[PDB]
Amino acid sequence: MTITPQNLIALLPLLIVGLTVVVVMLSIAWRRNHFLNATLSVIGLNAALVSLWFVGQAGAMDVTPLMRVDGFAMLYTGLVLLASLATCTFAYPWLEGYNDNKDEFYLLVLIAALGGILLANANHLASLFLGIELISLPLFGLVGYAFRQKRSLEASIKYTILSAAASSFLLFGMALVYAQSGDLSFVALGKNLGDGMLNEPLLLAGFGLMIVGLGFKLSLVPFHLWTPDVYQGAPAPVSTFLATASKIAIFGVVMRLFLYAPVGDSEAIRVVLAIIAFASIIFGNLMALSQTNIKRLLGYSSISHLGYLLVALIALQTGEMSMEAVGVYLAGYLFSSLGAFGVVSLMSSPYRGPDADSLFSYRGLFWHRPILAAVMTVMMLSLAGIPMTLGFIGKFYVLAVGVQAHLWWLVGAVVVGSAIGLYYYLRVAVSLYLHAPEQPSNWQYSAGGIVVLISALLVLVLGVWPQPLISIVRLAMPLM
Amino acid sequence: TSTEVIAHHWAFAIFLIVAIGLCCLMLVGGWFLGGRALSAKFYLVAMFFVIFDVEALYLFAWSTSIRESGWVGFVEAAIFIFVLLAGLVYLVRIGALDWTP
Amino acid sequence: MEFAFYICGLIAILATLRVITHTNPVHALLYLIISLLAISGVFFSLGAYFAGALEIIVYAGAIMVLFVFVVMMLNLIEQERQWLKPQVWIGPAILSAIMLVVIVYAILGVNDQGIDGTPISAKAVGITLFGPYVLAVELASMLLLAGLVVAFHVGREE
Amino acid sequence: SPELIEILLTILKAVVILLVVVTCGAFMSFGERGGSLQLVADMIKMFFKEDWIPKFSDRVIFTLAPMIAFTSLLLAFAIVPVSPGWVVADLNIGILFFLMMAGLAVYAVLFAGWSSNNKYSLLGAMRASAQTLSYEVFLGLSLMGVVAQAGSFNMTDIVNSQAHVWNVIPQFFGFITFAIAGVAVCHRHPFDQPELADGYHIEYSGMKFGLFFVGEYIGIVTISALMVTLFFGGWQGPLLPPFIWFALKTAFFMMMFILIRASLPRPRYDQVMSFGWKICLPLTLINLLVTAAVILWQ
Amino acid sequence: MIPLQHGLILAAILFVLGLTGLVIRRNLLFMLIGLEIMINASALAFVVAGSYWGQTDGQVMYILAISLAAAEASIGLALLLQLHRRRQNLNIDSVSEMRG
Ligand SMILES: CCCCCCCCCCCCCCCCCC(=O)OC[C@H](COP(=O)(O)OCCN)OC(=O)CCCCCCCCCCCCCCCCC
Ligand SMILES: CCCCCCCCCCCCCCCCCC(=O)OC[C@H](COP(=O)(O)OCCN)OC(=O)CCCCCCCCCCCCCCCCC
Ligand SMILES: CCCCCCCCCCCCCCCCCC(=O)OC[C@H](COP(=O)(O)OCCN)OC(=O)CCCCCCCCCCCCCCCCC
Ligand SMILES: CCCCCCCCCCCCCCCCCCCC
Ligand SMILES: CCCCCCCCCCCCCCCCCCCC
Ligand SMILES: CCCCCCCCCCCCCCCCCCCC
Repeated sequence: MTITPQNLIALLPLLIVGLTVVVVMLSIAWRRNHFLNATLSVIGLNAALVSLWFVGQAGAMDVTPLMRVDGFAMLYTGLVLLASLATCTFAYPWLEGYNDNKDEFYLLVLIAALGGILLANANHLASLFLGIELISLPLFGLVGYAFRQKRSLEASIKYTILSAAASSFLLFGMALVYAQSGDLSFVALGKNLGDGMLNEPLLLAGFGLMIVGLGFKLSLVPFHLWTPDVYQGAPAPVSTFLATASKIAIFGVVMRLFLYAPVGDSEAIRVVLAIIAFASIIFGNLMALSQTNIKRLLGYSSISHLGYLLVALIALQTGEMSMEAVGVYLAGYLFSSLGAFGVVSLMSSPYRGPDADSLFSYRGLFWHRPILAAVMTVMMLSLAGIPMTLGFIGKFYVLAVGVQAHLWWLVGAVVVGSAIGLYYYLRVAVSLYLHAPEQPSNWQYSAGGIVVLISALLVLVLGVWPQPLISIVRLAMPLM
Repeated sequence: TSTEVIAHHWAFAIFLIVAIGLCCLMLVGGWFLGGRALSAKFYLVAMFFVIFDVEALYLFAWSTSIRESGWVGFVEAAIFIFVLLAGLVYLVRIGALDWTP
Repeated sequence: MEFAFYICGLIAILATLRVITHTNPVHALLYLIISLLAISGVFFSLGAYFAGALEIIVYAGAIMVLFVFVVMMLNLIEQERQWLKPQVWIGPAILSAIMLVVIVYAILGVNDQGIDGTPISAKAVGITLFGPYVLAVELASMLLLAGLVVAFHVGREE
Repeated sequence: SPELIEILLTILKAVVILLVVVTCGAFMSFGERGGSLQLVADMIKMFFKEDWIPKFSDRVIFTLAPMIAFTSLLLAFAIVPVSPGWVVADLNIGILFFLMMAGLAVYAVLFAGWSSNNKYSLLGAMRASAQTLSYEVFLGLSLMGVVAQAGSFNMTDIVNSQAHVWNVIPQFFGFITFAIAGVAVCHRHPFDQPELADGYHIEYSGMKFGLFFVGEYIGIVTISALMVTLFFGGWQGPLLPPFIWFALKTAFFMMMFILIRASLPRPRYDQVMSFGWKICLPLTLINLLVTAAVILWQ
Repeated sequence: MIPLQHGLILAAILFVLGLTGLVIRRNLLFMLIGLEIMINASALAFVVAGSYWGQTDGQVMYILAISLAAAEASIGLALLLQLHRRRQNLNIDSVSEMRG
């Protein structure tokens, strides 16, 4: 179908982020002002949130053969925009320490937020492919923004090569699916198969290649080995943006793809995803056991948490509360990873140069910064799934969805990986309250501080009192 | 398949093979007969050429169907070309397209 | 149309096989350009005239020019020829062969009424591109802008 | 059978066009230089001269570069309609095929500079390649003005669309940009030598050097003929036969290329890139936008 | 007259050739070359699928694929230039210190 004016009234966050990109780019062309360009970026993202409120006043409609906007799309757009705003806030002291061009970071962050919005509203293979490329290539720039740093250059090369390979896999799978189906819409992926012929091998192999690409993008085992190196080498605000925004947007569009594809309830893909979720949970938790680096540990943690998300995804068609469970888990994971990588960001800010080490050394953090130690402990307990935190609420949701769909192997995997997670997360927290042997003053560093405190307060409040977030996620139903 | 289209296919193929054979025979007769006895700005320029060439391909695809796209397509190409010009302006002011500093 | 398709496919396969095993970078890029020309011929055999014109104009005429430029300014592992001895490519070759045989098992067994070869002109592709594909076009310009920004940020000399 | 003599007549027309183009390129090498046999004299002088490939060079790349410099624009001629019933290939893509050949033409300069085992020739080749990319980047859009007015990529359709008003008047900016881009893509004056940087035609001698020269003048023939076809109505004329009108317009543009070489001075390298990008690319984008607005209004 | 199966198999052959060329080479330049081979094979498969159904969507996906290929080639060659100018060595196994 074509474009109506009301379709333009169902498109505002995309236009706002694009116009922010153009305005920030022209402002860079005017002059190289870090403060003004960063402020223009954050006002553009805040205006995109307000535009989300305005389109929430509007209804749900199919804006293109490509795009579909409903409350599902607004929820994922809001998560992506909050992740981007936190990334800019953490990036300002980091880029203050960076003795080179700084506003290109904000341009790429905004472009990646645009790709995340596209993935949040994608209802088509072309839009999914374009959104994946639009969050990937700015991350090529951002992961190696400090390319003179040897670790950041290593992470940039690794992520660029491996994501180009995964994009090739995903594109080849999309081509095979289009060869079978004859239509790139999500709802037609298996429409021309009937009488139990849903298990056609070309459709399954195309979906397998797409699964390879997406599971690379979601750090799923065995496409997971890039995660600790890329997480450790990348700049800490870039690690925050990757871990939150990229995984949330790609898992949202994966949720939509498995929701409206008629091939989504094939047993073969369900079994393969169950094996991947089992391996992801167990392998990430086991590999994070003996980690002294917080960024690599959080990479393995991201692997395990995406395994839990996959467990919630498998119970889509059998159950009913699966997408609500995914929304609640995504909110809790977003706030938890935001706070965690935010503390990693502010203790690594300002940027000390390509030659100086960016080692964290969280041991004894309480005796020189108590409040960040408290927020790090709160997010460590949240990612563990302790009941006083919203990470437990997500764990409870995915456990309920696995019990309802009788996914007992995945439930046992959740319990065992949770115990291993308890070991390494509690080791990190008690190390924060240990004694360190031996070893700012602006307001943007204070802005990052209040961002991580706000995330802690939200995760604690919605741990004790989860009903507002549950009722927020429940009303975000899509066009079935 | 009309007679004219296969005649033109044959003529185009003969044009190809006669041109390539004439060049190869020219060099063969040249060799056989006779008596024996960097800065990074280059990469940036080529890269800009590649990116703006892909944008040019999009404009190529628009240009051949103007009467079948209407004013909506003109608007679509208008934001397209505005973003292209914004990128070109960005490259000009940051010194990317400045061979001599 | 089948004749040109099969010779161009064979030329593309052979040229790619010379690409992945050659030692000289300029020679490998020349074989890659040959494979791209063959792939464009395949596109012209199918009736995707715009795709073949773009395969010559954009892939061989821009991207491979960029690769060639980088190789010339490098003025370039080569001596030992690690990838030639079977003890190095013993694993990856059979791994790719297994992946290929699974993929072509999936290919064999689908509905195949054949390709008519009727030319889908660039005008119809433009109508589709600037009809039901507005956001693909705008966000593809957006993506190319992102790639331009990244490649200038990384690749400048200073 | 009428079909066999028809296809043989079409093949003969194509071969006649190809021979006329090659002889026109060589004869205008002489014309840029009564002495009708002078061209034959240098032709057999370079033919019978010994050939020298550098010993520590790459043989295949060195031999391949003049072949590209010849055959690229020689094949690009094949879309040009000379008169009604005298086209070689009436392609659906047309000007896209010209853009394909112009894209492949840069490999001649790059390959010659690399294969010539000389850092100065290599640097000169990179400079010339950067220049021709900087003008190839807007060559296609400078022709897209005419394509947008005609609504098709075909050349006969463009000439038939020029039946009342030649496109030199509405597409005068497209005229100017395609003229500059055609001159710059052919590596001739004032874009002839952009060069620690020497020429990339050094170490080339004999028949390879002759290939480079005749390929440049064949490119001049092709660019002038496509110039006439796109912007000056092709073969359309009131009194003389269409072949005659096409010939006079093509000769008109070819001696004007010679006059531009003989008159205009050489701008600087950075000046050439700055002019190319900063002026001609936004000018061409604006020209296509204004063209689209004009045709959609009418 | 041309089977869709044969074009899909040709694209698969080129894809796995690009993949093994990506794996077996220590030089980063040949890794980027193999990546270009794989993405060109995927674009070819999309063209074959679009031409089989008589749809324009295959060439549109081809255009998106080559836009991606152009941008990735640009970024990868920038990273290769950075690696060569900071290490004077294109060996990808030397860029391996982050581990554990
Ligand atoms: C009676 C049978 C039926 C009922 C079963 C009930 C199951 C749940 C209740 C029992 C749980 C038993 C757990 C046993 C291990 C407890 C943790 C422990 O001892 O940790 C200490 C040890 C670290 O020691 P340290 O020497 O400091 O480490 C080296 C570095 N310095 O830590 C380590 O070395 C690493 C610890 C990793 C995390 C703990 C191990 C988790 C394994 C899965 C637990 C889930 C249950 C699996 C089945 C159990 C048997 C039935
Ligand atoms: C001869 C034996 C082999 C010798 C060595 C290899 C030489 C090159 C071989 C490949 C190129 C030529 C292939 C043969 C083409 C002959 C003409 C032909 O078959 O045309 C058919 C068709 C005509 O169009 P259509 O209207 O669809 O007609 C179908 C029925 N009416 O045509 C089409 O639909 C499209 C025609 C093909 C596309 C244009 C040409 C592409 C050229 C690619 C060159 C690749 C690089 C070659 C490198 C050589 C050295 C390794
Ligand atoms: C050094 C040598 C390198 C390799 C050189 C080439 C090798 C092969 C040589 C033999 C080719 C024989 C001719 C092939 C068929 C020609 C006719 C043809 O392609 O017809 C198909 C199609 C017709 O379409 P149309 O007429 O517009 O629409 C009506 C449809 N019946 O028309 C089309 O699809 C037209 C578009 C395709 C035309 C391709 C022409 C050749 C292109 C490659 C040039 C290479 C230059 C040298 C290398 C450059 C540097 C690497
Ligand atoms: C539900 C959250 C539970 C954990 C909260 C962690 C933060 C609480 C506020 C800070 C408390 C710090 C106490 C430090 C005591 C150190 C004693 C050392 C000598 C024995
Ligand atoms: C390395 C860590 C391994 C952890 C394994 C955890 C296993 C937990 C227990 C799973 C039990 C599953 C029982 C399934 C029964 C299904 C019966 C179906 C009847 C129709
Ligand atoms: C027949 C007269 C028509 C007059 C109005 C023409 C325009 C109406 C429709 C405008 C559609 C604009 C779409 C803009 C999309 C921008 C997408 C940007 C993504 C970042």
